Amino acid sequence: GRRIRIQRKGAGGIFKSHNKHRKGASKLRPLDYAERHGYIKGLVKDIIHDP
Amino acid sequence: VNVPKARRTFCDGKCRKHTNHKVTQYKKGKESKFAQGRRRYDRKQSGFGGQTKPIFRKKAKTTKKIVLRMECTECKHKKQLPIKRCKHFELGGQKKSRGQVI
Amino acid sequence: AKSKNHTNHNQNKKAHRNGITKPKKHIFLSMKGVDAKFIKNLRFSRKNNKRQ
Amino acid sequence: HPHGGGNHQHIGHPSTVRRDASAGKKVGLIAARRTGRIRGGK
RNA sequence: ACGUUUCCGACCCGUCUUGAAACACGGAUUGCGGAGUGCUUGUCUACUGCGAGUCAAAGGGUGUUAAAACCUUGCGGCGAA
RNA sequence: ACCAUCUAGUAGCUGGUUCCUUCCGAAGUUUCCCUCAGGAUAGCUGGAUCUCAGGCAGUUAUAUUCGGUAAAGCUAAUGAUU
RNA sequence: ACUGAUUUCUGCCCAGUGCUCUGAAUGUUAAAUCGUAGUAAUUCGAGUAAGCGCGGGUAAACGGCGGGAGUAACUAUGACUC
RNA sequence: GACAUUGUGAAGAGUCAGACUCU
RNA sequence: CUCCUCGAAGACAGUGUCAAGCGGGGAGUUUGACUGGGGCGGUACAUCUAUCAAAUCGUAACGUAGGUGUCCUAAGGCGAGCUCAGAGAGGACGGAAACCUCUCGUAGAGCAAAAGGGCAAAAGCUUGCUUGAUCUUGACUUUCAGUACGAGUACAGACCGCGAAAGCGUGGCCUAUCGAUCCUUUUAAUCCUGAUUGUUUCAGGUAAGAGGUGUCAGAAAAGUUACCACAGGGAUAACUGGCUUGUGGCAGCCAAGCGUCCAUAGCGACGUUGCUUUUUGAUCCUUCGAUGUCGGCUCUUCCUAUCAUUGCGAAGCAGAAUUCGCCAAGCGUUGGAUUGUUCACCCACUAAUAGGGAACGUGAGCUGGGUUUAGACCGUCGUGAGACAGGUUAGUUUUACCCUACUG
RNA sequence: GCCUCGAUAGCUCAGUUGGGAGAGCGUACGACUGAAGAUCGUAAGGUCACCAGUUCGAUCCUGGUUCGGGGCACCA
RNA sequence: GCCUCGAUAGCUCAGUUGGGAGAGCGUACGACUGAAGAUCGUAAGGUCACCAGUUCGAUCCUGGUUCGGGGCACCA
RNA sequence: UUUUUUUUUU
Ligand SMILES: C[C@@H]1C[C@@H]([C@H](O)CC2CC(=O)NC(=O)C2)C(=O)[C@@H](C)C1
Repeated sequence: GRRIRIQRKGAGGIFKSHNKHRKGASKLRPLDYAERHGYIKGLVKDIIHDP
Repeated sequence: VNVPKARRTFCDGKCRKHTNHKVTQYKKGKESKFAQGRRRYDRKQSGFGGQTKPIFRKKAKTTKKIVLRMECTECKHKKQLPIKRCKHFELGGQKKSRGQVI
Repeated sequence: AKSKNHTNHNQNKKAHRNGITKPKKHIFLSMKGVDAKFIKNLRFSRKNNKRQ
Repeated sequence: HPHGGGNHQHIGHPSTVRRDASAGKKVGLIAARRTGRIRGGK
């Protein structure tokens, strides 16, 4: 027989992520001296919708 | 089929006469792994290619020609006599009786 | 499509076309298949008859 | 597809497949410990 | 004599087939091309030379009408158990 | 999928297989084969001739044999049966 | 993966085949390893993992979901019984 | 599963006669 | 101050090699033959008996009735003795049947088994002793190609058994009861070889058996295709035609009876003789490099085995009416509901609502409802792909300008 | 039409190589009960479907016959 | 239409080489009871659907008529 | 532990 749809997804062609308008990856700050031995203050500039 | 365990029969060995033989049933020996056929077969089977010789799968016989191995009691010379095919075989069983109630 | 069809139709004609060959006349001379003891005695008898 | 074909639309074989099945065969309920509606807490 | 006319005879070829003029298939017409070969190995047969021998190989020597022809084998093939 | 090559792929199957006279002239049968549209095998057939110059014959006669079919029988066995 | 808006429902079966969950389980198990005999090739024996086998679960997994007799105060039928 | 990559220490158990085996 | 950038795991994982398990995810291949088409069924495939079989032998069919893959230390060998099946007549318990006795008894019994032969001081029954069911080679018969296996025959050489002996005995009274090459295994020789010399293992040889091929002269082998393909086949099926006519249809002969009485007005049983090819079968002759395969519509012509009409004869013919028959196809033999339907059934009219043929007339005349590809649904079947003269829905209908015929 | 399968008391079902015919309900008898039913104690019961054969003896083993039941019955 | 099957008492069913028409329900009467119901016993219920034939003898066997019940019946 | 019924009128 032929390859099934499940098998065809690994090649990452038409099955790649649609990320043209994504606003970035969701990640905390990198661990560093401030966070390990105190705290650092940041200002929430924006709340946005991530496609 | 009933066969006695002793038989006075011709001896091919040094005796060259009729002598007493102890009778037993022949049994195929253990196949050696250094017989030329086994060596060739193992080498042929090793590798890629799958099964290289036929495998028989259509057995039809339900009996075997029983071979009697008779050893002379004077020189230990051994004869092999096949008998006809039989389903049930026994060596030195109970002899038949005549005119007895069942 | 039956294809057994045995027959003996044209066989005597074929047999007779080149004639039916009768056995030769020397076939009774050979001493083949005769009793071994008789043959042995015949050899002994023939090996000793004085020629003259 | 392993389920395709037939004069009636049916799977024909159990839809629960073992974990170590091959790539083109691993379809359905993979390594399912149980099937059917969950009656109780799970 | 491939003209005409009379009398008698006269179904279209090739093919497979028990059986073809066949309501079996190929064939509209003409030209040209078109199919049991080569080689290796056997065997038998015919012819030729020599004959318990025969053929000699690769090679060598010579050959300028020099890829030929001519000469040349302790040894090799087949044969002689 | 398409392109070139292996590739003139193999075919127990279909089609074709090209001059003239003369002489001889069949088989569709036996056995074995995953055998039944095919082979090998014997038979039938042609050719080459060789050895000789009376023993043979799809025919008769004489002599001697073999057989259990037609007819006959069941008032002879077996089996029916008025 | 199956089913296929909404509404109302989704009964019984884990024996079979699957899938899955534990493993004390010497039941069965390869290579390697260890031991015995031998002068050596080698022979014999012990181990020997996962799997399988045993046990449990699971059907909105694949699927499956019976017969024969008698019987009621007209007959008929059969709530009922075997 | 075995062997190699694969090193350095402890505790227990078992073999031996300071080594080995495992955990 | 510290040559660990900061964390986690850490000699486990991962990686390399080998071993075992799973592995239609994938690859390759197979999926017997015969056969009154194939499939299903069966085995007529190796094989024995009686018949067919037509008086030597031989002789076919999926011809007829059966049998074979075993069984036997005796059911083999041999010596001796005896006679069987059955009948009659007798004898306490004893009866139709227990056991004893006498007469008769050609085999009417038995001999492992199928059938057929054979057998009476035996080939049967009882009993003694035994292992010739042993070792060796040739010849021959059967099948036959005059190959092989299997089976068997008659001898020869050895060693034996039984018998007083002559004699008999190489398995079963005879006709079936079975197996190549390669490989494995066993037995045999105080055997041969392992080629640098030897010894011992080990391995290989020569001879004889066993392990098995039942498709039985002997491949290692599951399905589906309606998505299908190729080489062919009229050697072979489905439609027409041909032979046949069982079946279908139609018509006669005799009269037992029916018909109030009366066999024949009208019928006619039990029997029996025919005809037809508008039924369905049987066959496989033609067609598989194709004869477009149901029905309806349309349109001709033909046959009658005559429904109506013309002319008549007979009645269980006193007349609407009705029945039988004769000469007779000139002329008619309709409108509709349901169904693709041919048929069927009903409504209505009618003089009547007769039956048939022409490639089951008629698709380069139509239509395409059915059948009859590919899509799809259901039920049953199948593990599945898929199957189903089971149901359902949708599914391309090509070309005449040639010859003839016909019309002008 | 082909291939199988079965036939056993009145009903429904076991059974052995071949030497027994069973089980439940039903039927009959006695008891308990005022009486029936439940319960207790007893008894009798089958065409082993029909035949022929095989062996010492067959419901059983083999063959045929009768009845019933199941499955197949497809291209076009 | 064809293969068939069956027709038995008011109703429902047995039955035979072919040599008797049985059983139940239903009907009438008797027993029982204070009287009934129920239960028992008796009496009972028939041209064996009709006709013809074959037989020494037919309900049964053969043929026909009526009544019904189960199946079979283009085509591609 | 188990323990169901008792025709009509009078
Ligand atoms: C005696 C018998 C046959 C033998 C073997 O299989 C036969 C051979 C035949 C041949 O030539 N080549 C093969 O590959 C097989 C075997 O081992 C057993 C089945 C038993």
